[PDB]
Amino acid sequence: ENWTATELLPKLDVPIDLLTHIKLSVGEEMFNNFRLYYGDDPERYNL
Amino acid sequence: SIRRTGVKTPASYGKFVLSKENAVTAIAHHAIMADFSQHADRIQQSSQK
Amino acid sequence: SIRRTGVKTPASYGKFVLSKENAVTAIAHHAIMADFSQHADRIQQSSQK
Amino acid sequence: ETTVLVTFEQRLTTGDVGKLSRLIGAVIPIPYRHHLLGSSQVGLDAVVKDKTRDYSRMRARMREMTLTIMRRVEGNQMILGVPTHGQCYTIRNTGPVSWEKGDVLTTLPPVFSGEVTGLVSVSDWDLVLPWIVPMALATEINQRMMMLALLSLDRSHEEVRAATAQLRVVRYRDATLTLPEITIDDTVLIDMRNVCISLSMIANLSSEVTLAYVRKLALEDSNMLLMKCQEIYNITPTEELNKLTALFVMIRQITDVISEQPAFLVCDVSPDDKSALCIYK
Amino acid sequence: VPRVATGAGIPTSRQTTVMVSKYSEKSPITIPFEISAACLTHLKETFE
Repeated sequence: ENWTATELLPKLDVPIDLLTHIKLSVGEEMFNNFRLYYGDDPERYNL
Repeated sequence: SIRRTGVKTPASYGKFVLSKENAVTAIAHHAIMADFSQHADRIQQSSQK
Repeated sequence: SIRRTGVKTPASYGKFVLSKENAVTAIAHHAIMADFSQHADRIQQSSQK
Repeated sequence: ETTVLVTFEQRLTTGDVGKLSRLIGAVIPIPYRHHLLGSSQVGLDAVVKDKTRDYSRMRARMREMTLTIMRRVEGNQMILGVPTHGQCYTIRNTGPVSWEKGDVLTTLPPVFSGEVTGLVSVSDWDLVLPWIVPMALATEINQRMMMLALLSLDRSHEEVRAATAQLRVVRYRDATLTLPEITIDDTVLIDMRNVCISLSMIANLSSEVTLAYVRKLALEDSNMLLMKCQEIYNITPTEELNKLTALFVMIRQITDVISEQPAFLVCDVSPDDKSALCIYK
Repeated sequence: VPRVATGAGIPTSRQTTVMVSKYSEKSPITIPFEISAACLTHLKETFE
C-alpha cells in the first residue's frame, strides 16, 4: 500500500472480525497485504 | 426451526462515486482513495479524528 | 551604456503554501499537484482549459 | 469473434497498466478466441515456461495461436480486436528490429536470450509478447536450427559446439540474437528428412545445363558470387521445362520448411520506427 | 510541436506529443556558531 495515508488519516474504527488472533491472522495471511509494528513507529513522520 | 417469512431487502445497488476532488487523484496516479475530501477537512482539523 | 538605476525588486519571499487538501493528496499518493481544487474545477469544467 | 475483452484475473499495478497504455497496438496471441477471456490464456508467456523449452516445440505450438491487437487499455479492461485478413493495422514494436518498410513480418516465439519479463512478473506471471520479425530473420533463425541439426548427424561431440558458436551470433538489422543451444528434437527430424529428400530430388532433376551453369560461367566471367562459389548438347527444352518445374516444386517446399507464416505486411513505418501500419494477416 | 508538410513525394509527419519534465536539486545550507558556557552562565545565575 501507501500505508502513510492509513498512518495519518482518520481510521475506520468499525465492527471488525478476526478468526483466531490478529497476529496469527497476519502470520497466516488470513488478512491479505498486512503491515505490522511492535514499536512506536517513527516512519509515519518521515514522508 | 425453519421459518418462511418475508425478508426486508434492498431494491437497488449501491453508489460509489468519484468526486470532483477525487477525480484529480485518478489522473495523478490512477489509485482512488475514498472519502478524499473528508480527510481534507481532517488535516485542518486535529491529527486523527 | 551603463546607468546606476533604481530598480524595483521583491522585498519578500513567495509562498508555495499547500492546500490542506493538497497535504491530504501527498499523504494519499505522495504526489503534490499544484492547484488541486483548480484542477477539480477543470474536471467539472472543460478539461484542457 | 473479433473483439476480445480480457479479464486480468491477477493483482496488477499502476506501473503495469502505464506500460500497456503506451503499448496500445501490440500483438497478443490468444488460444481460445472468445469475447471474454482471462489472462491465463491471453498472452504468450504461459507456454514459454515449459520444462523442455526448446525452439522446436515453441515455434510449432504458437501457429495454433490467434493473434490480436492491443486496444483501449484503461484500468482492468483489455480490448483485443482480432484482426481480419487484409485490413490495415498499426503495430507497436515488441522486438528491436526496425522492420524496414515494404516487407512481410512473421511471429517469433520468444526472444529466448534469457527469459524476458514481457510486462512485469506479476504474481510470478509476466505477459510476454511474440517477436514480430521481418521474415528474413525468421527464416534465418529457422535455417540455423536445421543447419546445426544436420551438423550433429556427422559430428562426434565437440565440432558441433565449435561450429554452433560460429553460427549462433546472428548479426541481423539492429539485433544480435542467439540460437537457443540447439536441441535435437523430432519435429526437426521429421522435416530434416524431407529436406534431405528435397536435396536428393534436385540432384535427380539437374539436367546438365542447370548443373554446369556456374562451371561454364567461371571460364568466361569474374563475379563476386562466381568466385565465392568456386570453393563452395541436348535439343530437349520441352523436357527441361518439366524438370525445372518439378525442381521448382521442391524449392518452393524446402523454403517453406524453414520459412514461416506470412503475416503483417508493412503499409508505412513511422519516423519514430515504433508504430507500423501493416496489412495482410 | 508545430507541423509542416509539403509537396508530392516529399515525406510528412505524424503526431509528436511532447511532455517534458524538469527536476529539482537539494542543497541545504548550514553554518555553525559557538557560545561560551561562561557567557551563558552570566545569563544563568547573575552573581552578586
